[PDB]
Amino acid sequence: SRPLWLPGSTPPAHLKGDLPGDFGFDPLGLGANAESLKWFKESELVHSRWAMAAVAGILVQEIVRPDVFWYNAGKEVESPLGPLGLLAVEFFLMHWVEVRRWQDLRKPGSVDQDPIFSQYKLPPHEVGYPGGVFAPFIPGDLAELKVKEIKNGRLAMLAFVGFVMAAQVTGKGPIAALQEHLADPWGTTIFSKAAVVPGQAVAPPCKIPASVSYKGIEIPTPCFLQGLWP
Amino acid sequence: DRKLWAPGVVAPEYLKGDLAGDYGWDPLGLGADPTALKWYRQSELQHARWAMLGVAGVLVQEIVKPDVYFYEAGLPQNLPEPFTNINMGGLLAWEFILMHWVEVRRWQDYKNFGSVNEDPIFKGNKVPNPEMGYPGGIFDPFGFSKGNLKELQTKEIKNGRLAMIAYMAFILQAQATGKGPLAALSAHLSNPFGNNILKNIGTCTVPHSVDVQGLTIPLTCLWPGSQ
Amino acid sequence: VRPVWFPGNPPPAHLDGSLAGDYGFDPLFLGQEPQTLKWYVQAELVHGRFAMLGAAGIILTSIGAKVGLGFPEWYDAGKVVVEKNNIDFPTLMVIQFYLMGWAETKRWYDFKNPGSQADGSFLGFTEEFKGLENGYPGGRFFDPMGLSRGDAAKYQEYKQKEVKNGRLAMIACLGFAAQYAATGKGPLDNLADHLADPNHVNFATNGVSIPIA
Ligand code: CLA
Ligand code: CLA
Ligand code: CLA
Ligand SMILES: CC(/C=C/C=C(C)/C=C/[C@@]12O[C@]1(C)C[C@@H](O)CC2(C)C)=C\C=C\C=C(C)\C=C\C=C(C)\C=C\[C@@]12O[C@]1(C)C[C@@H](O)CC2(C)C
Ligand SMILES: CC(/C=C/C=C(C)/C=C/[C@@]12O[C@]1(C)C[C@@H](O)CC2(C)C)=C\C=C\C=C(C)\C=C\C=C(C)\C=C\[C@@]12O[C@]1(C)C[C@@H](O)CC2(C)C
Repeated sequence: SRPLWLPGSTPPAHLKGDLPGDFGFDPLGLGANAESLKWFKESELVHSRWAMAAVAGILVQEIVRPDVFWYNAGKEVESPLGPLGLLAVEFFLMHWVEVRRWQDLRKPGSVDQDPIFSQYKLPPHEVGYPGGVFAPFIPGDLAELKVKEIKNGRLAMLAFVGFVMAAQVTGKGPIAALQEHLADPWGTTIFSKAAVVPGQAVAPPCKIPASVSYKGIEIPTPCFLQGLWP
Repeated sequence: DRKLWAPGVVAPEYLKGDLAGDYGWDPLGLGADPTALKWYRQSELQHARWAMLGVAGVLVQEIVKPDVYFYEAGLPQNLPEPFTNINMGGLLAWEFILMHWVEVRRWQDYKNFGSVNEDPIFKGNKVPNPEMGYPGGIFDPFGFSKGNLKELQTKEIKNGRLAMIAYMAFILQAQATGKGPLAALSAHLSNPFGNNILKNIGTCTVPHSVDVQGLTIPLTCLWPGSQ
Repeated sequence: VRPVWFPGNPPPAHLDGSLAGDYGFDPLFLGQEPQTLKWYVQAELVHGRFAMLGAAGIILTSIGAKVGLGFPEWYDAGKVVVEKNNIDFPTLMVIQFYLMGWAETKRWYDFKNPGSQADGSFLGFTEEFKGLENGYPGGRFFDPMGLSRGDAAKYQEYKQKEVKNGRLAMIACLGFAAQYAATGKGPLDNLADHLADPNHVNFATNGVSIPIA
């Protein structure tokens, strides 16, 4: 039937294949509950879209501005709009849009009306896929496009995790670390930096310092779960 | 199941000659439940085939280059000329990925027999399965199958048991004496009354550890005596 | 017919195969009475959950103190925390007592009357504190992923896994205490000392564990 993550596996009973991207991977049974599955579905959608934009941004950044480091690109911008005014505008606008999305989650058909201008509203849609002003120019079918979206999004989530850990253990960017891997495949993999043996543990050092100043304070910038590193 | 492993014994109820090389031995009663019997037969086949490859590699490497100790051949300073002093981490990574794939596919053959018989990229060519553990097809390209299948299976598994015994013999002879298999045979034919398992048990030529590119592998023996 | 701690020995009558981690281990018949057995079920579960957290924390801080990161060991972390940060230990202790007293009194009076704590008395929260079983509260708060909901067999499996890892973590924490009492160093210090020389470095070669020699 449908392509599963394990070709010979029987999928969990709650995973019947109705969702976009239901490749039968719920070994812990987190989506066994019908009500929490919807929240986890929306969470996957927004994690997917955030990670896709994030990976595209890091890639484009390391293309067109390679002198800056994306792990360091918070303290190497120095906008004139202040470090606090940035946080203020983003906090308020994101609180707005995210509470609107949350009210879409709680009450599905509730928040479609443009509050300021009374004549625009979104059509009745699904939970997680607004459409309307969000979605002009759909190039093809909707279910296949949702499948493609969630697949590229899962790949982008794993890609951002790889970005983070490779920026931590190497201190280089994604494309820079890729050029390092292509410059020495057998000698720059995580297997070639680390090894734990019953008697010896070799964890790679992270090139990210423990703290960065950023204007008179000490921002703690720790490597993710060092110590648990191999 | 005819001509059992011993004259005065009886075959177990779960071994009736249905599988190849069944002499009805099972003195520890491990193949009593059939799923465990399937798993143990698969692991038998794996241990057998890998041990046949093992003795083949040791013997062939010892005949074509006796100057390389097979016990220390895994070290990068003893690797051949294109791979000498290679980074063992990337090698382990290559092996890890390439074997995780095929062994997970084999495990899925065990769990769902007849589900991973298909090439998951080029969706036209499948491998048949007479039984589990004997794929055939691209794994049997010379076409020795579609004949006396049970007979070849008995030959395979018997040479495989023998190869298991023989490779652990190689390992023990290498740990006790410090020489290869045919090296040990020539050394026994050099002195068959003073150079044997007598006065070699109690000595382990294996060091307590090695340094392979910075690590420290514990490097044990199969028995104590003389470090 | 079912796995029992001491094979051949039949399980007692009060230990049917209904509770998670039931192996018939009650040689003292402590949970003979059903109400006492419910109390002891909740006790085992709370002990095991606290011990799972404690063992994970000890293991993690010992991992960080072994690899060279700035971590105190579990036998020194309290002093380090209240001294590095300007923390008053009595203040922190009574804060913890207030919070845990609220939580554990809620849990207590849901043991004594199971339907309670869900009347909207607390802050209007009704179904977050209703309680599914004895020792398994569930709800939107103690179970946000809803793993007790959905599949029931998976929930029984998770109950078995929970109580089993909990007993293992309790034994592990008792082992941490005994190893600090014996070897005076951290748990993974002991682990590395064992992995270095498994022979000649173990509890038989302390001097305190076996006092004969
Ligand atoms: C997850 C999203 C994300 C985040 C948090 C960042 C964060 C950052 N980026 Mg990256 N970037 C991203 C995505 C992201 N980027 C993508 C998708 C692209 C490709 C277009 C880029 C391309 C890019 C370049 C080429 C550069 C950065 C730079 C920067 C830094 C400064 C940003 C700045 O000055 O903008 C200032 C603010 C603006 C330009 C206004 C935003 C533009 C309008 C208003 C559109 C916003 C609304 C729009 C509809 C999008 C909403 C959807 C959203 C979910 C994606 C900062 C670390 C710069 C850097 O490294 O610093 C020196 C830099 O040179 N980014
Ligand atoms: C690990 C290798 C391995 C495995 C998994 C099996 C598995 C099996 N064998 Mg085979 N066998 C082997 C090696 C192996 N054999 C070798 C080396 C010999 C030659 C001595 C034989 C000779 C043999 C005969 C003659 C017969 C079997 C049969 C069987 C089946 C039933 C027995 C059973 O349930 O035990 C399952 C076995 C295990 C779970 C492995 C136990 C391993 C223990 C723990 C350690 C071994 C002890 C010791 C270290 C060995 C000394 C090594 C020596 C070189 C120094 C089962 C499929 C019977 C059959 O065909 O029924 C279908 C049968 O009649 N075996
Ligand atoms: C969770 C299990 C666990 C594990 C994995 C370890 C692992 C280790 N311990 Mg620790 N230890 C444990 C539990 C554990 N211990 C407990 C429960 C105690 C208290 C009795 C100790 C007391 C202890 C001491 C005093 C020492 C070690 C040492 C060691 C190391 C060497 C092993 C050794 O000397 O034998 C110790 C092995 C055991 C004590 C047996 C394992 C625990 C058993 C299986 C639990 C029994 C519970 C039982 C099921 C129920 C009892 C009821 C019954 C009486 C009716 C090694 C890292 C030594 C060390 O530091 O090495 C350098 C050392 O000196 N351990
Ligand atoms: C897989 C295997 C060996 C594989 C070896 C390989 C790949 C070797 C590779 C190399 O060497 C080369 C090529 C060259 C070197 O430079 C590099 C290395 C890498 C070192 C051995 C298994 C060896 C396996 C052995 C010896 C197993 C023996 C099992 C027995 C006897 C089981 C017996 C019973 O289970 C039954 C059957 C019934 C029960 O009721 C009773 C009992 C008795 C329990
Ligand atoms: C061993 C144990 C209980 C063992 C009970 C047994 C065998 C009971 C056996 C029986 O009753 C039965 C079953 C049935 C009866 O018929 C027979 C007997 C035989 C009577 C409980 C441990 C229970 C252990 C627990 C709860 C441990 C919790 C640990 C925590 C919270 C640790 C916290 C910290 O270590 C960190 C994380 C960091 C540090 O810096 C700070 C601190 C605070 C030190």
